Amino acid sequence: EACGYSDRVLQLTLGNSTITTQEAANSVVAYGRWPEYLRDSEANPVDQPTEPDVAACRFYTLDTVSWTKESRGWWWKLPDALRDMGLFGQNMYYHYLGRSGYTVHVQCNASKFHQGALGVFAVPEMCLAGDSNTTTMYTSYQNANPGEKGGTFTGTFTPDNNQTSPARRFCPVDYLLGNGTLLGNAFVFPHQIINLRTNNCATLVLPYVNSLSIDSMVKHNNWGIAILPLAPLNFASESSPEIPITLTIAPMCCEFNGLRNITLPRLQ
Amino acid sequence: EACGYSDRVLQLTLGNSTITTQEAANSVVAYGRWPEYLRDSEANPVDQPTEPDVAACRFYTLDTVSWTKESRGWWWKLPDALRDMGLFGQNMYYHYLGRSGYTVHVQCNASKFHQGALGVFAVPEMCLAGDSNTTTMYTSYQNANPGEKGGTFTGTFTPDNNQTSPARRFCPVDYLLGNGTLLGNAFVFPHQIINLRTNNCATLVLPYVNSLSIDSMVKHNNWGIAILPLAPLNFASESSPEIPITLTIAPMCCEFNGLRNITLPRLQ
Amino acid sequence: AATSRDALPNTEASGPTHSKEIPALTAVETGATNPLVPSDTVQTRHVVQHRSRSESSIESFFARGACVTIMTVDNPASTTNKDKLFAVWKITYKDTVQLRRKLEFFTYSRFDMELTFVVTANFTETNNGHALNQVYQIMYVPPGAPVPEKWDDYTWQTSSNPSIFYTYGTAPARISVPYVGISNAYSHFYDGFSKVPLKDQSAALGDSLYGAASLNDFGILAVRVVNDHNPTKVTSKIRVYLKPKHIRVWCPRPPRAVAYYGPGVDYKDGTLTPLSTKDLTTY
Amino acid sequence: TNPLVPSDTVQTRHVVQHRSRSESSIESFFARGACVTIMTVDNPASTTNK
Amino acid sequence: GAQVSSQKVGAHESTINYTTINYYRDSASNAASKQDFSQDPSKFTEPIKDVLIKTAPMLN
Amino acid sequence: GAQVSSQKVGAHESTINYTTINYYRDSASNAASKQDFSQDPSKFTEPIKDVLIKTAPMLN
Amino acid sequence: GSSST
Amino acid sequence: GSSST
Ligand SMILES: CCCCCCCCCCCCC/C=C\[C@H](O)[C@H](N)CO
Ligand SMILES: *C(=O)CCCCCCCCCCCCC
Ligand SMILES: *C(=O)CCCCCCCCCCCCC
Repeated sequence: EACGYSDRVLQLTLGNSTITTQEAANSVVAYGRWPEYLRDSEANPVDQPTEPDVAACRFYTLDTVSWTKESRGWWWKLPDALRDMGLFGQNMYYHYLGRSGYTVHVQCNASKFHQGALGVFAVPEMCLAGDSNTTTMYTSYQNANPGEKGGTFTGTFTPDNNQTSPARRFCPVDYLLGNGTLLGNAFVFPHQIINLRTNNCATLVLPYVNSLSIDSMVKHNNWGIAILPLAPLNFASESSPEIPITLTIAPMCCEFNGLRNITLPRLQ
Repeated sequence: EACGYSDRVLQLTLGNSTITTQEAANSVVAYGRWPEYLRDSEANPVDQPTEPDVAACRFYTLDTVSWTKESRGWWWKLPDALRDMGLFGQNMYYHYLGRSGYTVHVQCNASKFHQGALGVFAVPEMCLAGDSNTTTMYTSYQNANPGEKGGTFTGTFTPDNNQTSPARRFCPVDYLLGNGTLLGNAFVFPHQIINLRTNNCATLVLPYVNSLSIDSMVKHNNWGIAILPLAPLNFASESSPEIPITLTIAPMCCEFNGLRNITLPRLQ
Repeated sequence: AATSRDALPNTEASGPTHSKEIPALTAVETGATNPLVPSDTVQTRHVVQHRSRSESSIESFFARGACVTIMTVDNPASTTNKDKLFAVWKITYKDTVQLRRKLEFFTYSRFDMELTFVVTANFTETNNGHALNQVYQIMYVPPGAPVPEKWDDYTWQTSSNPSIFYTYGTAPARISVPYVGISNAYSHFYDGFSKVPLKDQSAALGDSLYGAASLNDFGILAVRVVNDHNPTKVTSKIRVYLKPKHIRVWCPRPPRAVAYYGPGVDYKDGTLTPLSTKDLTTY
Repeated sequence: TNPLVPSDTVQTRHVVQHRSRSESSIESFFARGACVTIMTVDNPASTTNK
Repeated sequence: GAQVSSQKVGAHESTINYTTINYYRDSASNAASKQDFSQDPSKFTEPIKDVLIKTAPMLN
Repeated sequence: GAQVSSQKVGAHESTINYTTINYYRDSASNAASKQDFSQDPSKFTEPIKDVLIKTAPMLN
Repeated sequence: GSSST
Repeated sequence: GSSST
């Protein structure tokens, strides 16, 4: 626009929170579907839903991670990454059922002299592969659900050989997208790339996706966020560059059914 | 009604909770005002309010107390008595401001051979008198706010003589309504009487009352519930009769403003 | 209104260009693919396009029966020490790999299922005895119904379970089943557990397998030879073919690139190197 | 039996119900062949005593 | 209750048609019609919030 | 003498129909139509002489 | 001829 | 009778 508006400069406001950016590469709406509340024709639990609106549909910033030349990649699951986030988390643990969409904003700035490219992928049902070749489908609830810290990818598969006290965790190999399929094809999932010369952020608007209208948020993650270095970090001629990556995520149109006492999960 | 409807038989439903009664003495709506949300013409904080609706506007049952021949009376403060009640309490501690109305249902059944009468009073700004004659207005936050356990009235004023480590609590004398005014006049406050031969419950619908449209629920209690034996418990010829008293209270039309991190109060 | 068998778009003739319009320049960071066609970057002629995508519609891509299992049964001499073998199979498309890989291009699906049964038998001992023509009973035992413990126990009555009595040497048996999921679609992937581990409960008590939903998702097929024991032993195999008819699919996925290893997405050490050597500047 | 539905005792939302009782009609409940007997016969050598 | 549809005739020797009658009450028993629809790939190829004009800069 | 009825279509790929012709004189030979009716449970759930109003006291 | 339900 | 597509 002749009044200055740009693809690269955006402002997002949800609840009492605002994000600004001056180096965006537009933003993505997964499968072209904006988040919505559950329609009566698709409804299933009959009790009056709780809809926290601004109390939960606001931007929550997770712990900042660090990108280096040896970084193989990071992953988070939703709603798991937000289970301890203010009133969203409370609403989640107090109800049997819950559904939610999300605005995911990945942040990573650097300088005109740095280079590198992060693939930011939102994957529906992001089932990851386990560390075991003695027992399949064995990753424990606690290890499958890291909360906000997330998990990481590895360049090497290493099988858990402790049979007496097994680690019971994922071993997500990066070129296999942590799930036995080639990473070069992950672009069929809703994505953006943070290529440092071009943009300093990724924004993905995710609808609630599932084979059900509503489900157990505590038992099941709907979306996975996978961030992998498609082109490695590099800067000037420093051997050990570092730049931070921050995730800020906002629940959208979230509603909950089946209110009771609060869930107190075994997380360690 | 010729189809059987009665003043004495009621059903109240709020959220996922229902109360029934077969021995009511009608029900009271304090000052004839039903609870309402804050109107735009009276609004003050400008941020979008949180309105938890069914998640918080439901019946919460507090710990049951026991009525005996030596009982002098009990008191609770609102919202304090509900500060730990499910998502109502969460919403309360996450927000600077909050307002709420209530349905208060006091329960106490006995038998056609028992007798006694409980005055159940809802008092706006129920300021109680302290235990000290060395320092006025000295009751600590912790002692002023018992939470759901409430407090009790006494037949005797006894001044705290420990000047080195003062108790800093209320000393609410029953015939003085715990505040220096005669109990026989407490009937100018919205009330009902549970007279065992007549009814087994009291129901008071309380509007949000205050000199402000909204306020700090954590700093300030809007209503006090005072229950005093106007006529003592008696049964057959037993010297030590006991019957339970249960309080169930539901927040109504509650809304909150000023969302931030959660309040973690010093309660002991 | 565009159908799967419609011809694709014609190429329109296009000439030389010198402008500020830059179709060739783009920015994949946005997450979009550049929608170009040849006339955007070269001179084209007019071509009337006749080709269609009819054979790659979701229906056409799946319109084939695939083998999902082989069930073994027998009918021995009455004098044998070993029990007459009847088969029990937990219904699934994950015991074989080809249909599984095709369905797993997608996250969710809906379809009516056609099952076709091919039945073959043979002799085992170097005997010279014969056997009269066998009838097989294929009983569907849904989750909850009594699973047969013996080739001849009461469950084979089938008052309510659906059964097929197949006669050997006749056309392969076939039935259809509706979309029977308890969800609005079949989940090819479930990133979750069927249990929440609670703190107040023991770890064993809160535990469950990763990615597994209903333990008995669809029940079992139980197959037997209905004929009584015969002096000469005959062994038979029932091959089961699954075809997804009337199918819908959602959320595309990269296909399985390393060998399947169990019903989940797990992989085995030593199978993780699908790609072969090829030099960057070698055609 | 008290003819209640959820909106009688809890707060409900509007739901457009699609489920039907088609498979539990008397006809559908019985629409299966059940085994009621097994009859045994034979054909022996002519020389048999039985 | 006969349904009459046309064949897309590939090799040739008017419209040639074929006939279909459903024999069963349950639609699950029906054959596949193969009368299927196509859609535009945009939800996967162009999932961006602001519409893309291919002659224009993707970033402005 | 053909009877044409509609299928309730569950999974999808207008009204889809199917056709039925009875081949025999005896109705006992016919297949089951499954075109069945429902009724209200009242003769079992509310067999009381005075009509029950659920918001009212059952005993008055 | 044809009945229709 | 007959539908026609
Ligand atoms: C007389 C034989 C009757 C046979 C009846 C078979 C009924 C059971 C149908 C099973 C449907 C299997 C569909 C495939 C698998 C699921 O997609 C995934 N694991 C997700 O739910
Ligand atoms: C619509 O179907 C009316 C025309 C009927 C044409 C002849 C039907 C051929 C035989 C169908 C038998 C019924 C199948 C159960
Ligand atoms: C009504 O039935 C008139 C239409 C006839 C359609 C063709 C009938 C198909 C063959 C039926 C043979 C008779 C069965 C004994």
